[PDB]
Amino acid sequence: ARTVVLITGCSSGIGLHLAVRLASDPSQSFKVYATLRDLKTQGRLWEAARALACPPGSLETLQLDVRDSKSVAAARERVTEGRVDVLVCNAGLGLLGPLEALGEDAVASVLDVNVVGTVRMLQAFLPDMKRRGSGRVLVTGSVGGLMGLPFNDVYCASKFALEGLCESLAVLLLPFGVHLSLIECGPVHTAGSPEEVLDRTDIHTFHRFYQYLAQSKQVFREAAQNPEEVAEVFLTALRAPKPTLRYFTTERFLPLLRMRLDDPSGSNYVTAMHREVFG
Amino acid sequence: ARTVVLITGCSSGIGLHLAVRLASDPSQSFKVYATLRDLKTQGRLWEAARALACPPGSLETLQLDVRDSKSVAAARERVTEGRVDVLVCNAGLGLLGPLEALGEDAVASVLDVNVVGTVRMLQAFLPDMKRRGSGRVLVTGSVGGLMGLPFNDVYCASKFALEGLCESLAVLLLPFGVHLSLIECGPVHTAGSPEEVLDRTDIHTFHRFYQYLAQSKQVFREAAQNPEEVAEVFLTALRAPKPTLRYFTTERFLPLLRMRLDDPSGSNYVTAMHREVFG
Ligand SMILES: C[C@]12CC[C@@H]3c4ccc(O)cc4CC[C@H]3[C@@H]1CC[C@@H]2O
Ligand SMILES: C[C@]12CC[C@@H]3c4ccc(O)cc4CC[C@H]3[C@@H]1CC[C@@H]2O
Repeated sequence: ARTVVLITGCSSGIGLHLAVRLASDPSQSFKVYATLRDLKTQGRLWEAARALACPPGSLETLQLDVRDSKSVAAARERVTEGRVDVLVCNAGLGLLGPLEALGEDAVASVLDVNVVGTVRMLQAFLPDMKRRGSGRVLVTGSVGGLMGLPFNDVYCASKFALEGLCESLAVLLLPFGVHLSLIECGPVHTAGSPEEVLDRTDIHTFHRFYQYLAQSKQVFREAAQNPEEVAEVFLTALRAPKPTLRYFTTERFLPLLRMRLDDPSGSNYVTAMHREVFG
Repeated sequence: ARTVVLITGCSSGIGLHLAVRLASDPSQSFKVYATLRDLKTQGRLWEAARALACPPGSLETLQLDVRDSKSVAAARERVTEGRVDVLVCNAGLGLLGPLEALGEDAVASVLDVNVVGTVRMLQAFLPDMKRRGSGRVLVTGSVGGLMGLPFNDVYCASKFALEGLCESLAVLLLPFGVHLSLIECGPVHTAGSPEEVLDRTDIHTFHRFYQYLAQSKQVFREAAQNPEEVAEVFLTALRAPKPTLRYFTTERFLPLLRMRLDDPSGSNYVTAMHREVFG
């Protein structure tokens, strides 16, 4: 059909739910280009697709390695309909642990994909949307991209980066009638070694790691959302006459987010979050 | 003397002012390791140093390429006093223009240095400060790291990244008695081609570029601060019994920063800043 969509990172989590959520819309108004990094993972996508009976030729597989400029280029050209009416920037990675234990090569990887990779999609897909004078860009945000979480230093870094990349472009894009919004997600219902962590860290840091790993499992269980609810914000947003900049899947997180805003110097939030995690 | 300091990026701007501001303190309590990327730029540093008569052996030159792990390693070892009582993470780069015109290789460069490079310093210097149970980390922040500025997409991205890297580490570091604060700077009094920009962009984007280049020159002239005032926040902060997370060199920027906090969805700030720059 019509709305030509190109989603990134669809081999699990939200991206996958998303493609199928759209591919199979009752109105049959979306064509979908679910992009996988590693093609030999199209399995799940297709299974779930077959389960909802998405009409044939409404979902398509494309491989796309965001850490590489040519792939982004190639992917762009396979969009036969010749436009990408809605672009959903979703590839993202994560990283847990005491900074000192994280390997350089890992940190590099996390920003290349999360940050740089996002920009590369934007580069290739912005122009024609400026050209045509219309289109929609959707970026998967997170609560970690609005406030720092102990032991997630680099993921948060990488999640704030997109917050800044997307708020700047907002201002400029305004008059072009090209839209960009971020979907502020939280825990969604989606699934290092102590020898190695401990090896590379001071035991007191390690005691706190453990302590934190213990606190998030709790938080997950009670705050975590049904993937089908997270994906529904996406469509709520790609259907607003004039969408906002941020869409928040949950509101649970607004209170800590507010008291972070009242005291810019930070000692309030740093303190509340500190005990909120430890004691 | 005593407080062993290691500043990064001291060949101009704030870092340079900083080293000399400290090297030459009347109390003679700081030893300084001004780090240059490119050593054949030690000139200015030394000139200004000679001008304030910093006592000999209170300032030292070290070369340090933040995009490289060994250099950081080597630099660490030349700190003969065997400790880095205060670490001032200051190397940073910038980037102006419509995203679509920015070359990949440039974007990579901006995050490797600003973000990754910061982390690499932290990696090497965090541990022993955790070990000793004391020390101070100072990071040069910016107003662009708290709100997006049109045409500065990637710099802002890269400046929010450190905001998130530093707020996360804050929480964890709390009990170790190791301190970390960011110096939220703005315009400080420190000094692409239209063929090429225009080549790679739609003329309407270009008209807006120009328009913006025109608005910031104005803003600079009236908001810009004497470098000696910016550097004085640094020492105000490395002397607080228990410092806060953020130190703001100016307050001019708080009003826009506040109305950004009241409406999380963003349409308020995006809008105000939009006209604030264009019309
Ligand atoms: C950021 C997440 C939501 C917020 C979570 C939170 C929220 C509050 C809190 O006190 C602790 C944590 C720990 C784990 C966090 C999560 C890990 C990933 C998820 O997106
Ligand atoms: C972010 C800076 C301070 C805030 C400035 C500003 C602040 C307000 C505004 O309406 C426009 C601009 C444009 C240039 C900006 C500056 C460029 C670098 C400087 O640090």
